[PDB]
Amino acid sequence: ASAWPEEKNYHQPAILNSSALRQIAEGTSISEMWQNDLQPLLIERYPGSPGSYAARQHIMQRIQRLQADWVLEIDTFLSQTPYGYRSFSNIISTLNPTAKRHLVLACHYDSKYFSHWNNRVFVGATDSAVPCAMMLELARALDKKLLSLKPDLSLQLIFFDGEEAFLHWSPQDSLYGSRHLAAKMASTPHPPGARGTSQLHGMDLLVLLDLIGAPNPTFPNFFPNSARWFERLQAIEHELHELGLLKDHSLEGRYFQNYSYGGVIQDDHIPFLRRGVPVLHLIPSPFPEVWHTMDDNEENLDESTIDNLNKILQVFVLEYLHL
Amino acid sequence: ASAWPEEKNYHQPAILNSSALRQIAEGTSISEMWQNDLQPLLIERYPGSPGSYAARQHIMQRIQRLQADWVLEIDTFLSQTPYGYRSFSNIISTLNPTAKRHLVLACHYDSKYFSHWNNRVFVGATDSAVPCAMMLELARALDKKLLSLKPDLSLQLIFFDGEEAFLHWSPQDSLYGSRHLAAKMASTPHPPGARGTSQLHGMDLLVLLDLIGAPNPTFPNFFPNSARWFERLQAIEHELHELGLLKDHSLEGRYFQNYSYGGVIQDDHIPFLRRGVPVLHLIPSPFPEVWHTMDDNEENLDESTIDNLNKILQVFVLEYLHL
Amino acid sequence: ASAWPEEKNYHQPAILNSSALRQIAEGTSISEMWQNDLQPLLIERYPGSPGSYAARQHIMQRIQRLQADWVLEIDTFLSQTPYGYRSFSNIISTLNPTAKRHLVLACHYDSKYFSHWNNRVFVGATDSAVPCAMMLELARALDKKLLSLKPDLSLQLIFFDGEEAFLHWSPQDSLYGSRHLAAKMASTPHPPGARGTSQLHGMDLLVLLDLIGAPNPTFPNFFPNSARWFERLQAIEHELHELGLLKDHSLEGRYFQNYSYGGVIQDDHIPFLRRGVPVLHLIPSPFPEVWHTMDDNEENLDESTIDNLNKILQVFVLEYLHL
Amino acid sequence: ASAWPEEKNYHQPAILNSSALRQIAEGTSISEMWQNDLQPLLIERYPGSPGSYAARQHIMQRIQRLQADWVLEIDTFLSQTPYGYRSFSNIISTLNPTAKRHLVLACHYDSKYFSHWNNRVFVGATDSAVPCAMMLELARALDKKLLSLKPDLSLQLIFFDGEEAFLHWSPQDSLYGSRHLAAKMASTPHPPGARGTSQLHGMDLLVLLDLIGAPNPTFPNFFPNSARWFERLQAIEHELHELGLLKDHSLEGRYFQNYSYGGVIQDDHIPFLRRGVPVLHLIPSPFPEVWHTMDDNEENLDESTIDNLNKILQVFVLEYLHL
Amino acid sequence: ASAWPEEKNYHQPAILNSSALRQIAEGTSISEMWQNDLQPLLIERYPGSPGSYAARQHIMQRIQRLQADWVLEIDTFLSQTPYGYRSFSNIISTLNPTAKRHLVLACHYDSKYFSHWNNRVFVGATDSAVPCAMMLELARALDKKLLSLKPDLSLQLIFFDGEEAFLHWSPQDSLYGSRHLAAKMASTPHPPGARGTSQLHGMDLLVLLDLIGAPNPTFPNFFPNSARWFERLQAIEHELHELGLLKDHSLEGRYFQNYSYGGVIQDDHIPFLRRGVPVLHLIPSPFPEVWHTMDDNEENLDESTIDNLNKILQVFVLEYLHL
Ligand SMILES: CC(=O)N1CC[C@@H](Oc2cccc3c2/C(=C/c2ccc4[nH]cnc4c2)C(=O)N3)C1
Ligand SMILES: CC(=O)N1CC[C@@H](Oc2cccc3c2/C(=C/c2ccc4[nH]cnc4c2)C(=O)N3)C1
Ligand SMILES: CC(=O)N1CC[C@@H](Oc2cccc3c2/C(=C/c2ccc4[nH]cnc4c2)C(=O)N3)C1
Ligand SMILES: CC(=O)N1CC[C@@H](Oc2cccc3c2/C(=C/c2ccc4[nH]cnc4c2)C(=O)N3)C1
Ligand SMILES: CC(=O)N1CC[C@@H](Oc2cccc3c2/C(=C/c2ccc4[nH]cnc4c2)C(=O)N3)C1
Ligand SMILES: CC(=O)N1CC[C@@H](Oc2cccc3c2/C(=C/c2ccc4[nH]cnc4c2)C(=O)N3)C1
Repeated sequence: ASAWPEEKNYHQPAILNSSALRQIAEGTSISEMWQNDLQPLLIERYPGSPGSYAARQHIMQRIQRLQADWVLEIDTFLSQTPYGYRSFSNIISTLNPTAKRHLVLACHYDSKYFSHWNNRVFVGATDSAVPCAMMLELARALDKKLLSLKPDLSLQLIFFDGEEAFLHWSPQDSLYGSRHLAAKMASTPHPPGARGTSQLHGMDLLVLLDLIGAPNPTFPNFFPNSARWFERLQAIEHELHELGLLKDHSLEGRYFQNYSYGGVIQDDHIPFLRRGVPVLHLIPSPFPEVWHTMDDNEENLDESTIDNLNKILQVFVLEYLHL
Repeated sequence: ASAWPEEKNYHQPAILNSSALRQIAEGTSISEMWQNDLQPLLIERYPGSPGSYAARQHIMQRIQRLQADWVLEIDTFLSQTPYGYRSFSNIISTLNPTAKRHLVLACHYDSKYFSHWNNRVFVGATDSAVPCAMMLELARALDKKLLSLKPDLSLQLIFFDGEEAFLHWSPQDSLYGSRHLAAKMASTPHPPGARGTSQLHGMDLLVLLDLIGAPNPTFPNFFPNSARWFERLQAIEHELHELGLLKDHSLEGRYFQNYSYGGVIQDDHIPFLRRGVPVLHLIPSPFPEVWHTMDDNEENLDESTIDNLNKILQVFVLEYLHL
Repeated sequence: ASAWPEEKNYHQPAILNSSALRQIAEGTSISEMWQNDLQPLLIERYPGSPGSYAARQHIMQRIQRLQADWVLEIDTFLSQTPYGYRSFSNIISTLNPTAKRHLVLACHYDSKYFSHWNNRVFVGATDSAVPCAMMLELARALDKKLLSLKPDLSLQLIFFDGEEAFLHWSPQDSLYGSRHLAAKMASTPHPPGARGTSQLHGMDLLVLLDLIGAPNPTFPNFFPNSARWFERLQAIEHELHELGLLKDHSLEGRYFQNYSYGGVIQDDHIPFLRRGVPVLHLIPSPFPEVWHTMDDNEENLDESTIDNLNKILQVFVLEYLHL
Repeated sequence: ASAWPEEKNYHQPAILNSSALRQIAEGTSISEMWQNDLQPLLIERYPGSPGSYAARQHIMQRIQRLQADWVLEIDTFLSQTPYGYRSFSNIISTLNPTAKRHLVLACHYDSKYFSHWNNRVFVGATDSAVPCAMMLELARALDKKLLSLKPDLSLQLIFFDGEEAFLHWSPQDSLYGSRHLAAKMASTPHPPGARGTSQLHGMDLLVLLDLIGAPNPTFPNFFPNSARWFERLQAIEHELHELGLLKDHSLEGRYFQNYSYGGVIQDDHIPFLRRGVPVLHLIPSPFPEVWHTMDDNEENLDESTIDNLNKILQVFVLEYLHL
Repeated sequence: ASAWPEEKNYHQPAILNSSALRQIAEGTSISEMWQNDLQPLLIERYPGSPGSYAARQHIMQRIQRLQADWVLEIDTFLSQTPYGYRSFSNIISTLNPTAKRHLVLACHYDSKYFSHWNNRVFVGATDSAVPCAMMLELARALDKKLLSLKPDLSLQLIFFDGEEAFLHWSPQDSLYGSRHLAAKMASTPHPPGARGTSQLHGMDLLVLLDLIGAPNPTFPNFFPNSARWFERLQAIEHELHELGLLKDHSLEGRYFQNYSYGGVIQDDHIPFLRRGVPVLHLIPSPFPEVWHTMDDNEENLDESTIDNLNKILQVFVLEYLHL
């Protein structure tokens, strides 16, 4: 158990400049996101459905066609549920799997099982297709900058499956994808041949996106081992603003407002947190008004707020990686 | 059973008049403390390190040298960890071991474990060297009125070991010391020969200090079985200020604000709280900015604040103990 | 990682010579042990009642009066049961506490509780009065041979409390005493100051006696890590017979029969097995006839078999201890 | 607490003389059982199937036509399974339910789910349709005597649903009906209005029949708390053969041989045994050659064996109840 | 669900003729085993020792040079131990991975970690160096016959790691390598693409070889869904004797004898058994004399007992696989 797993604790960012930041804002397109990356996912897609495979497919296509060398794996597994053994599949996409340290972005790509009602279907526009698209669009924008990876640090995306409960929310029935992936990663030497260090050691920070796409989001600072990273998002939000690069956005309505949170949301991060992974949980409090209703559709998304979180996060992420 | 162990539920304090308030203030020296109590604790001191031992025996010499008849104990023990079985030594110092009831104050004397970075070392000034000292200095400062214990009630201190995770925070890898001492008290009869009542029945209240020493702390009222004692820590801070006995202090920066908390903090009280001991958790929210970084050093400690908290705590203990 | 613990897997007895075997046979007096070692125990002695103390006392009075330097310990403690919390008191007797390693002979000194039926009172002469006696006597016998101890190893007795169950044999309501103590020793550095060796690594072997004193008994060989000590006991029952020291004893009616068993029996050894100590369980299969019936008394004990084990024992010991 | 829950270990059988033993043998018809109680049960009857329903009703019509005052009780419940929730229905037949104590005879009436193989259906003839019919036959053979039940003791028959696994014998896929009903009685005050005693304290003994029907069975002795009672079946087996009342039976090929066993057999007793119930577990070791094969049909039964066991059992039972 | 998971209750062997039974017995070489399959492996090889790697290296090399199209999987995982986190590596040799069902043979290729005592090093000869060799020979003896495999069924060999506890046998310390793969398998759908079936379904029977090399072993029949398959061992044994193709072989001391065991030995099957797999636990009972003692070496092995089992075994496998 060397010392590299503690570098995370001293990692510091490579702050960008007004000129770079300008380049970053102009290099992301919320409309190409909307059509190419997000509209394909707005379909029923609970675990094991045909939706799950169409969306699982859409995702890999969008990643497969970019220049950076993304090592997609599919992590199909079996688990009991209240309706019996079902088959889930997580999507992991790694740059430099051999890099010892990674920064991770993660969301969930299942949609909650619901029966149809008045012939509408639940599709989870904010829970969590926008997150999925955000991530996909971030690899698409930052592609040329992400070739530069050929500090030992790289980037992983993760699209978890079975996040949502099948029937009735509880530890036995939720977060099926993650730990799984947690427990699996916890028990896989890293780097290879390592002897005491798991892939979780190498997880520098896990940025979980969830419930994004409604208007007027407020993200809290949930955890102390990541507060400094949360503060970098505050600073980025503020700068992109002062340079004029955010859209319909005022500071009296920031997204990253410093406000500690009492309790804990259960979400895919809990399997990695209770293994001492640092988590930046970008889930808003309060949830959207359209949470878990058939109105979590596209009509009710805010394109401005997503373009904005996209700029911020893209920036966050290149400064993390010293790119 | 008996009726003695509900007495905690009715205990009123013996409130001090202005004139004693001024003596108590006069009577604690933050400069003494800093030099004689705290500075020696500012070393790398994790469980089973030499620092640990250094730190451990020092505590005891500061209690040994006082005139009150404190009864040290080293409850040394062994426990499994992510790096093997290791050894841990609590420290307990009681007045009147047979006194049925006891006001207990506690903190933690270990330091998290960190590799050395840029030749820098983690010493944990807030976490929890200062609270260790504050407790020493309380007993120095109060020695003479404590001697008055030759309501069957006396005073206990506890310096827990192993609070901190070795690798990654988790109910398996944390709170070693208290989880041990909690079970061991749940399992010890008291007073000797009683047949249905344990030491934990005679913890009237557990006052736990943690992460104290930084500028501008704010302490929530975490529990309701202990709220009314928080209200007393509030009426004490008030009156000591309204009398010009606090330094660099304004009421628009109170330490104890009547804000309740949502979630919960894992700390060395958990094992006593889910066993029905009342807790006054004096941990601030938010945490110090320097928490679990190398900057948690002496340079970054607010001496004015600590001195102010020394006075509040010393008053509290006396009005509880009817001294 | 020193290696003191593995010595127990290399330890070979100082097999005795027939001459010696005679003496030992002549040294134990089934009518003294009946006289005083045991008839005091034949009382109603469930944990907590008057009987329990008396018996506790009796046990001590009798070890105290032997010239070997026996260190006694009461380990009183509290635990939850189906009638509430109640108080229990183990009994540990050691020579050379420091004697890093140890051979341990355990039995249980309580009596199951029962109401008074017909006007009869349970007493558990086989469960486990006799095993107690048999250990006392073993002391009173080999006394002079023990004194030798001022490879380093010595002999500890143990007389667990509340093995029996207050209501329903259920893991929650049984073995109060061993369950406790195995946790306790499983967390106690041994020797003083060790950093990774608990008092259980110091148990070379545990010999537990239970349900002894009824006629024609058989003792299976349940545990591989301890056969070889079983074997030693076949031989020590063999030789001693073929030399006529054994009264009323035929080799078709052996005690230590070739006869592996399959399942486990739940007894005070479970706490110490789980954690990986070696055990020689001398409980018979099947149980005595009078089992948990008011007929478990003296009436029904066969003076001859007892003495005839009481002897195979006192040997086996001495052969363990190279004495 | 009260004293009556302890009656079960002092309770003695009223032995039957040579003439009463005839009157029991002469009192059951293996052919009336075969045709009227057992052939109706030789259908596919996994839980929820149409056979489960047909069986339930047969068992209740057979018991309804008897003169004695049976109380039937369909305790229908829901429980997770490897295919989702499925309903199960246990059948409980009870004499004098106020009666505080009860000897309890039980089997299972489901069949294991299989998929047709060779155009063959599993009907489980030993597993356990024959035990079911044994209990209806006794109910009949012994009616007039049971009708005497207008010590405080009576009898109950219990037919479990879903004993067997749906997919893989595993703690969570098995014993659906007895894990349930155990748990239920464990928490039903009995007698009514009581305050510390559960229906399970009323279980004097649980005689569980299972896997009966093949030829040449050997039943081992499983539980020291019931060996006295397994001895009483050995005796009955002996006497009935001494008197000529058993057919095709050699004291060589006895059924109740006193060869104790080692490990446990998972079956509808586990739920009741681990909650401290005394159990007589009539299940052969080894298991019929035809076990969980399609060949476990009526062709490979043995009429003489069942009739011989029918006569033992009825006798034991009657002796238990003093009739 | 499908039907093939059931195909295992219905499988029967392709029994061999006396003429064929002769070829096999000649087709094995007990010597070109010893010098080329077994000697390489008698080395300190506790998990992670440079022996482990050699062993793992050796095994692979040997299977690799065979004609059959075996697919080796090294499944290196990480797990917690009483010395911290160590890196295990299971060996998984398979024919026709797709082969939905598989008959599996398995042993454990680790050696228990012992210090060095009087300069002697524990190589475990019967535990389980020999087993692996048996398995390796077996695939060198039948290689030609296995090629036949390009009813849907083939062969898999599993050499576990980490069977042996590191300190003191216990749930948490033991079977590192099979606990882990059992679960890895219970959650991998099989065959690819499946929706509700786990690679453990595809496990027809697990034959576990453990503790094989002493003279005069007595293998009991532990489990009944395998008993039928145990009886195929008796009949092969018997038969190969009636033509004395064996050696030093009696019938007064055959290996597989009609003597059920009581309970269970903990070994690498538990993890599979408790998910309802079928096990042929070819572990003798009682264990060898040289068990967990430094004399489990090449000098207390019985060349002849092994060449025989090697023949019994090898046959059985052809009869299972209709070759
Ligand atoms: C304030 C808040 O929002 N939360 C939720 C997370 C939890 O704290 C942690 C989160 C991540 C890593 C952590 C800890 C944590 C908690 C903690 C609590 C008390 C402490 N006293 C001294 N160091 C101490 C450390 C620790 O040791 N490592 C409290
Ligand atoms: C507004 C707020 O602050 N909170 C705390 C957690 C959450 O808890 C719930 C409470 C009751 C029923 C629930 C859930 C809940 C939580 C949840 C958390 C994260 C999610 N991401 C996508 N769907 C997700 C669902 C869920 O699915 N069903 C609400
Ligand atoms: C509001 C809040 O912030 N919290 C956190 C602590 C928790 O409550 C307790 C803390 C300490 C001792 C306690 C209880 C507590 C809680 C409780 C909750 C609901 C109740 N309804 C009626 N009595 C009731 C009692 C209780 O009974 N004993 C509620
Ligand atoms: C399958 C098997 O081998 N066993 C052991 C006996 C039986 O255990 C019981 C079952 C039901 C009620 C029981 C007990 C039981 C066992 C027991 C074990 C050790 C004892 N030492 C002294 N009395 C003692 C009593 C007891 O006290 N009450 C299961
Ligand atoms: C050590 C020993 O004697 N054992 C091991 C467990 C036990 O039985 C099994 C072993 C492996 C798989 C099994 C079952 C098993 C047992 C069982 C017991 C009672 C039954 N009554 C009807 N079908 C019934 C099925 C079952 O369904 N699947 C025998
Ligand atoms: C089945 C049973 O009743 N028992 C009682 C003792 C226990 O065996 C042990 C006791 C102490 C330390 C031990 C082991 C033990 C047992 C065991 C079982 C299978 C084995 N195969 C190879 N070594 C193997 C070792 C082991 O590996 N380390 C087995």
